[PDB]
Amino acid sequence: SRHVVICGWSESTLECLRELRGSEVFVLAEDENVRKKVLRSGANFVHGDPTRVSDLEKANVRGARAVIVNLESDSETIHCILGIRKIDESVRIIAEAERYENIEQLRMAGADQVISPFVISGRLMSRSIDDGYEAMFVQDVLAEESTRRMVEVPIPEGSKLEGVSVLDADIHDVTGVIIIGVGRGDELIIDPPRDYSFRAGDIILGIGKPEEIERLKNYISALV
Amino acid sequence: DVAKSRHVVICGWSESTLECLRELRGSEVFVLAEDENVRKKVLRSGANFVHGDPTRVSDLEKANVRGARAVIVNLESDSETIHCILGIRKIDESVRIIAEAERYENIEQLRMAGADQVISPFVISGRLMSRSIDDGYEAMFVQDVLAEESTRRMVEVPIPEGSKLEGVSVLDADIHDVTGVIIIGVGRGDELIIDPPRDYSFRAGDIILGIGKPEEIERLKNYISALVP
Ligand SMILES: [Ca+2]
Ligand SMILES: [Ca+2]
Repeated sequence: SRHVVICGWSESTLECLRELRGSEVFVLAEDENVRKKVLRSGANFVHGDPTRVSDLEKANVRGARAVIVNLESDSETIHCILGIRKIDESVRIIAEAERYENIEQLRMAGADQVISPFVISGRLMSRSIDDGYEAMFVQDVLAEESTRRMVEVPIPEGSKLEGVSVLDADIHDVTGVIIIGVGRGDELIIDPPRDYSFRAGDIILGIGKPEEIERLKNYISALV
Repeated sequence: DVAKSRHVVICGWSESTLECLRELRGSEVFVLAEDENVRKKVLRSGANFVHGDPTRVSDLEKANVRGARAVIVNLESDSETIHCILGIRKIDESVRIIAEAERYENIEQLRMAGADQVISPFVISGRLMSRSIDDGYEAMFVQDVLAEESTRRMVEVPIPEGSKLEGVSVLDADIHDVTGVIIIGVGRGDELIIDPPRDYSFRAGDIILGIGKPEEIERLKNYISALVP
């Protein structure tokens, strides 16, 4: 699709870039020492201040499919988001929050989604006091090398599942895929109730093996 | 009949620490750091503050690392985290150590020093971000299933000795239809099986990793309780 712009550089962006290999990514940062790592990761480097409108334009934010924002502090991240919104009101903005208390301000500035790595981290650590299964779960289903992965499968128009409940769909027994959620618009229902009825456009959030995932895609396709 | 839980030690201060402490309200926690500016933050969360160097064995001794329920390590760099872990292992070879890694390449070195579990917030973050380009459902899930205020939570439920499920396969156990809890994994020792096969057979000591409503969770606990009390 369209290129992705990343504003700022942290240790998050390095791991982000690694997963986005094969997509057109522009990294806008003012730290020149980072240029070589950016190129090594397969991305393009654009030197400038992401809180400056003219530099966001240089990165072609107005033609991006999304902008990911993670500057050194939350106030700078907010400043950058405000600059993006002056240029492009509709472009999807994903931002990293440093502090929990600032999340609402990141949204208010214009972020469509906020990710708080240190909230996630602190919560996983406190939950790892006796055993690490919850932390193992989160880190395994996000890793590519895992046999069992977390995927999103959209329910197409004319799907065999349209109008069918979670209970009657019997997705785990039929396909081997665990439904952990169904999402639509900006809403996510985790562990949907048996009487939730699938709609075309619903996104199924599932966990399964690659062959289980294919069985799921076939099961929910339109009749032939 | 409930033996008091042992204290937890936290070494260092990062932005993870504030949220960690918030979740450990109601348990005995000691925080060892050499930054005095954090003392008020520690007391405000209900924990105790110990001023000292976490890479210094005597200060680790002072922070009651010995006999702790767990030690959580999050220093400013991976080399310093490693230095701290080595100090802990000279004091207590068996205590459970959880460490925060700054850079991915250092994870195995942290494990080698003595960490039983490594958590990498920038790896998690980078991956969630990369998955959020079009929509945010995976990031919403991870952050939602970890929050206390959610109607649907991720929990760990142990299979008790003499359980009805002992010897019972996942298929025959029919846990989701019986209790309403999604089984996302089963754990034991340092190992986790995500989404166990139909013919996996439950054992006493197994930990069920599940997602459900509080009442569904209670139904799981009754279903798997011992036949004989
Ligand atoms: Ca399966
Ligand atoms: Ca349920």
